[PDB]
Amino acid sequence: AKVKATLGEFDLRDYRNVEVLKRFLSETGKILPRRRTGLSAKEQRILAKTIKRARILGLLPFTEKLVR
Amino acid sequence: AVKKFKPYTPSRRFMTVADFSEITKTEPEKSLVKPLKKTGGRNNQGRITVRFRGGGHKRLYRIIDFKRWDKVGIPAKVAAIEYDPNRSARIALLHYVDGEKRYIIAPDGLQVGQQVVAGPDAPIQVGNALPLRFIPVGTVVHAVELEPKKGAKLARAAGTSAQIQGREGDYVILRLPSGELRKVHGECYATVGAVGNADHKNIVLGKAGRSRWLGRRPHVRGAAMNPVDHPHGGGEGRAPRGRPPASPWGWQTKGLKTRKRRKPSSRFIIARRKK
Amino acid sequence: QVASGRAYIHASYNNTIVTITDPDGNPITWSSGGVIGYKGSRKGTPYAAQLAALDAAKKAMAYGMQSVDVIVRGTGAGREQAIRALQASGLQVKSIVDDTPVPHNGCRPKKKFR
Amino acid sequence: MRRYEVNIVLNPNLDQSQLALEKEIIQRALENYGARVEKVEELGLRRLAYPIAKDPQGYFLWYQVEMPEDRVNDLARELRIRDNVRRVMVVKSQEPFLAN
Amino acid sequence: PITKEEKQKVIQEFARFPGDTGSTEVQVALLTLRINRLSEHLKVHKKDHHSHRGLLMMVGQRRRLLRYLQREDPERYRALIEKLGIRG
RNA sequence: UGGGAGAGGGUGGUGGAAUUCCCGGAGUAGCGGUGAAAUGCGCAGAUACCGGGAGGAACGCCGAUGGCGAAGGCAGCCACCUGGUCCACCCGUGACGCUGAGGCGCGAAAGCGUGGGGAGCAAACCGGAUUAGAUACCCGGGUAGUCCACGCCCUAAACGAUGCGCGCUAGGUCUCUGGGUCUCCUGGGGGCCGAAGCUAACGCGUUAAGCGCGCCGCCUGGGGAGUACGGCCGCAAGGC
Ligand SMILES: [Mg+2]
Ligand SMILES: [Mg+2]
Ligand SMILES: [Mg+2]
Ligand SMILES: [Mg+2]
Ligand SMILES: [Mg+2]
Ligand SMILES: [Mg+2]
Ligand SMILES: [Mg+2]
Ligand SMILES: [Mg+2]
Ligand SMILES: [Mg+2]
Ligand SMILES: [Mg+2]
Ligand SMILES: [Mg+2]
Ligand SMILES: [Mg+2]
Ligand SMILES: [Mg+2]
Ligand SMILES: [Mg+2]
Ligand SMILES: [Mg+2]
Ligand SMILES: [Mg+2]
Ligand SMILES: [Mg+2]
Ligand SMILES: [Mg+2]
Ligand SMILES: [Mg+2]
Ligand SMILES: [Mg+2]
Ligand SMILES: [Mg+2]
Ligand SMILES: [Mg+2]
Ligand SMILES: [Mg+2]
Ligand SMILES: [Mg+2]
Ligand SMILES: [Mg+2]
Ligand SMILES: [Mg+2]
Ligand SMILES: [Mg+2]
Ligand SMILES: [Mg+2]
Ligand SMILES: [Mg+2]
Ligand SMILES: [Mg+2]
Ligand SMILES: [Mg+2]
Ligand SMILES: [Mg+2]
Ligand SMILES: [Mg+2]
Ligand SMILES: [Mg+2]
Ligand SMILES: [Mg+2]
Ligand SMILES: [Mg+2]
Ligand SMILES: [Mg+2]
Ligand SMILES: [Mg+2]
Ligand SMILES: [Mg+2]
Ligand SMILES: [Mg+2]
Ligand SMILES: [Mg+2]
Ligand SMILES: [Mg+2]
Ligand SMILES: [Mg+2]
Ligand SMILES: [Mg+2]
Ligand SMILES: [Mg+2]
Ligand SMILES: [Mg+2]
Ligand SMILES: [Mg+2]
Ligand SMILES: [Mg+2]
Ligand SMILES: [Mg+2]
Ligand SMILES: [Mg+2]
Ligand SMILES: [Mg+2]
Ligand SMILES: [Mg+2]
Ligand SMILES: [Mg+2]
Ligand SMILES: [Mg+2]
Ligand SMILES: [Mg+2]
Ligand SMILES: [Mg+2]
Ligand SMILES: [Mg+2]
Ligand SMILES: [Mg+2]
Ligand SMILES: [Mg+2]
Ligand SMILES: [Mg+2]
Ligand SMILES: [Mg+2]
Ligand SMILES: [Mg+2]
Ligand SMILES: [Mg+2]
Ligand SMILES: [Mg+2]
Ligand SMILES: [Mg+2]
Ligand SMILES: [Mg+2]
Ligand SMILES: [Mg+2]
Ligand SMILES: [Mg+2]
Ligand SMILES: [Mg+2]
Ligand SMILES: [Mg+2]
Ligand SMILES: [Mg+2]
Ligand SMILES: [Mg+2]
Ligand SMILES: [Mg+2]
Ligand SMILES: [Mg+2]
Ligand SMILES: [Mg+2]
Ligand SMILES: [Mg+2]
Ligand SMILES: [Mg+2]
Ligand SMILES: [Mg+2]
Ligand SMILES: [Mg+2]
Ligand SMILES: [Mg+2]
Ligand SMILES: [Mg+2]
Ligand SMILES: [Mg+2]
Ligand SMILES: [Mg+2]
Ligand SMILES: [Mg+2]
Ligand SMILES: [Mg+2]
Ligand SMILES: [Mg+2]
Ligand SMILES: [Mg+2]
Ligand SMILES: [Mg+2]
Ligand SMILES: [Mg+2]
Ligand SMILES: [Mg+2]
Ligand SMILES: [Mg+2]
Ligand SMILES: [Mg+2]
Repeated sequence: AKVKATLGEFDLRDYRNVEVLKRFLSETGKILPRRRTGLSAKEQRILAKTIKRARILGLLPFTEKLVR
Repeated sequence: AVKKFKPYTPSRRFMTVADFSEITKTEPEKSLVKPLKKTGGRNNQGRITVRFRGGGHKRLYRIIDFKRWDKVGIPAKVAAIEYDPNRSARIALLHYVDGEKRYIIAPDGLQVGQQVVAGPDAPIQVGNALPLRFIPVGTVVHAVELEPKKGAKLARAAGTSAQIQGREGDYVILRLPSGELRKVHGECYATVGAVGNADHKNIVLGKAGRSRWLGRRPHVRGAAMNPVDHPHGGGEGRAPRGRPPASPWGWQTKGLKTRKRRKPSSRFIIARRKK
Repeated sequence: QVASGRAYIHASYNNTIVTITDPDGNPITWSSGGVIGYKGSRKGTPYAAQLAALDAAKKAMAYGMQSVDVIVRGTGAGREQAIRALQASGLQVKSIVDDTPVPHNGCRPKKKFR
Repeated sequence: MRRYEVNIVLNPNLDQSQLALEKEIIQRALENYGARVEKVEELGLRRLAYPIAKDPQGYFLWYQVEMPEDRVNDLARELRIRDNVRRVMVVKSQEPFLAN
Repeated sequence: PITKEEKQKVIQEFARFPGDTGSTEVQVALLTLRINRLSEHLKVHKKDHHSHRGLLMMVGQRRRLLRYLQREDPERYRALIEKLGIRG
């Protein structure tokens, strides 16, 4: 159930697109591994980087509590 | 950057002098000087009341503007930076567009040619003065008044600064140079930046002579005296203290707190100094 | 008296501490491996947590408490059993969340964690 | 000259006048540091993923600009001075990286 | 950094003939350009040792060329280092 | 000329989690710790919980058998300044090359000097355990230091225990990053298994420890000893 499949064209570099980016975050707020995002090495590197910017803008969490 | 000497005398070996690099004008404004009447540490009864003072170089007093709220809104150009024998900071000559000229203590980074201004609407920039309440929390500041309109009392020595830590109603919380945490009324003026000549504390006097030039006469130990003179006086040969170390007047001098307990400002002091 | 509140489970390898609060987060009661009577390493056992969670729940219900939200911190052995005991106590356990503190690589840990 | 994206989160609890004043300080600043605005997008309020200045929301501004390289760190500094400005982030503009 | 235009200007100024790129004078001049820009950089960033290696390499490179150029034609050598103010 | 990737370096900013401390609230009989304990902390209100604040250090997930650098080494994010490097075009120069005694520069940690900073950790040190004893291992404390600037020190299992450059000698497979026409092909890295060959063996094998050429460094039984003496360097420690 790899996240990259559930989306069409998106900008790997768009740090404002909270809606797309929040897909690549686990339920605990963490950045998802390649095995969940289906991204290549090169694309994952861009994803991580723009996720971190979005967190600094306040658009994505750094962490979330885990509900059971 | 303090200036060193080659050891071509026993004293030049250790002596260091300020480099005087920020200084652009070597003569004071004639209309802003008045004679400094030397006291020798004597009061109006003629008595020594602070020991070991006198005999230092002649000095003229430079009138310093410690108000600033005096000329709100009126910008001034920094005309020069000068030496002031009466304080550790350097001083900066201001030419107000008014035509009025005054001195302030020179902040770190102040440039001749630059413009400064005082008031609630002043930009937050080195050399400008504002009431504390309009200065952003976190900015480091100097020449701080303690009570509104009474004049700058705080952080005036070379290299010193206070930092705005927060706000609480009519007051703002400062970290003083000493590390003391204190409320100061928001209407108190301060000047953004730190006091300049930060290298002041690295100067090595080098020889007894240099202290004399400064008006500091030799300090003599209580242990070097006789019992008529001092608690530590007397004893055959050298002697240890033989009692709690004391002042010439008998009060203890290692730890004994001396600030008055029931002082009204205690309500405004949040945390006593560090270190 | 508070009908709803929170249950905090501080569970370490050495002990389990349970403190029931009000909805604002202010403690009404608390209990632990020490309170129900254990000393030493015994306080870190699952049974200890069980007695602790119960005694804390019992005390809490005595103030009218009926529902709680369970907040869990720590990787102790007595963890799950405390959660268990809260459920099987007579309180509603409206929710269960782990809020265990984890640094984003802050302070150097003591020697034993390296 | 290079193209940047100035991101700004403002105090979400200002009135539209103070808000307008802040936007004004910002715009004069942009101009003063020689930044030529090209596009601009004002998204306004947004639920934040976490509190900023102990507040659940933030008021978002966004300017694609073109300005001189050397002045941008200074620009950002000037922008951050006002209390009601709670974040500034100036990024180099990039070509999008597309997946799929 | 150093722009496309500025590089062009140097190249055309030292080019031996209309299209000339990669000749010694052009190489030395391009290196002389980078060298002087880096020198200024290192004056402010005294602690950038890694880029300083870069400087040594460039200096080394220019040195070899100038030995070569001076080997071949002393005339173009003397005129090149003068046109650049290099010896010392 | 046109592009690419990257924790390469330097400078200025800036974000969140966590630890500690301080303030306010709420609450009570323990908490902490270990193999088990005790020291310690706690009714002078600790621990656990909530809100506020201060401050220093390190950057979770991404993260990898990954990337970059000559080596040391480099990891939140932004900007500026700056080095190396790869590719495609095959456009210019015309052997301009390789190595390199001396020299110069860089060089983890610890250490040193001057000044700042100090949350956590922690030599020395103090105490509790353990033990026959325990100047240790474990536990509770704890100062330098760890961090910043500038200046020194110049060492190391500074390792691939493998000098640099070039040419030549089956392939299979995983991977990073370019260019194709995108099946796959071809460059440059990083691994693994292996042709021939090498090797005392273990192993190495187009990232050679194979086959060759060039230049440098180095070894010549163990201890004495990286010691002594001399010299040079260093504030010292001590280095060569
Ligand atoms: Mg100076
Ligand atoms: Mg000298
Ligand atoms: Mg001297
Ligand atoms: Mg001299
Ligand atoms: Mg002499
Ligand atoms: Mg002497
Ligand atoms: Mg001088
Ligand atoms: Mg001066
Ligand atoms: Mg004179
Ligand atoms: Mg007169
Ligand atoms: Mg007169
Ligand atoms: Mg006077
Ligand atoms: Mg007088
Ligand atoms: Mg009189
Ligand atoms: Mg009299
Ligand atoms: Mg008399
Ligand atoms: Mg006296
Ligand atoms: Mg006197
Ligand atoms: Mg002076
Ligand atoms: Mg001085
Ligand atoms: Mg001194
Ligand atoms: Mg004097
Ligand atoms: Mg004295
Ligand atoms: Mg004396
Ligand atoms: Mg005597
Ligand atoms: Mg007498
Ligand atoms: Mg008497
Ligand atoms: Mg007496
Ligand atoms: Mg005596
Ligand atoms: Mg005696
Ligand atoms: Mg005596
Ligand atoms: Mg005696
Ligand atoms: Mg005597
Ligand atoms: Mg004596
Ligand atoms: Mg004597
Ligand atoms: Mg004594
Ligand atoms: Mg005595
Ligand atoms: Mg005595
Ligand atoms: Mg007294
Ligand atoms: Mg007062
Ligand atoms: Mg225990
Ligand atoms: Mg601000
Ligand atoms: Mg974009
Ligand atoms: Mg080069
Ligand atoms: Mg030459
Ligand atoms: Mg190019
Ligand atoms: Mg409290
Ligand atoms: Mg708290
Ligand atoms: Mg990892
Ligand atoms: Mg690797
Ligand atoms: Mg590499
Ligand atoms: Mg050609
Ligand atoms: Mg030809
Ligand atoms: Mg050498
Ligand atoms: Mg070193
Ligand atoms: Mg170190
Ligand atoms: Mg050290
Ligand atoms: Mg020391
Ligand atoms: Mg030190
Ligand atoms: Mg000393
Ligand atoms: Mg120190
Ligand atoms: Mg400390
Ligand atoms: Mg001991
Ligand atoms: Mg014992
Ligand atoms: Mg014994
Ligand atoms: Mg011990
Ligand atoms: Mg210990
Ligand atoms: Mg400790
Ligand atoms: Mg010591
Ligand atoms: Mg020391
Ligand atoms: Mg020492
Ligand atoms: Mg250093
Ligand atoms: Mg060496
Ligand atoms: Mg290794
Ligand atoms: Mg290697
Ligand atoms: Mg070796
Ligand atoms: Mg060699
Ligand atoms: Mg490709
Ligand atoms: Mg490929
Ligand atoms: Mg390969
Ligand atoms: Mg193999
Ligand atoms: Mg074989
Ligand atoms: Mg052989
Ligand atoms: Mg082949
Ligand atoms: Mg192969
Ligand atoms: Mg290789
Ligand atoms: Mg071999
Ligand atoms: Mg031997
Ligand atoms: Mg030796
Ligand atoms: Mg040795
Ligand atoms: Mg010797
Ligand atoms: Mg050696």
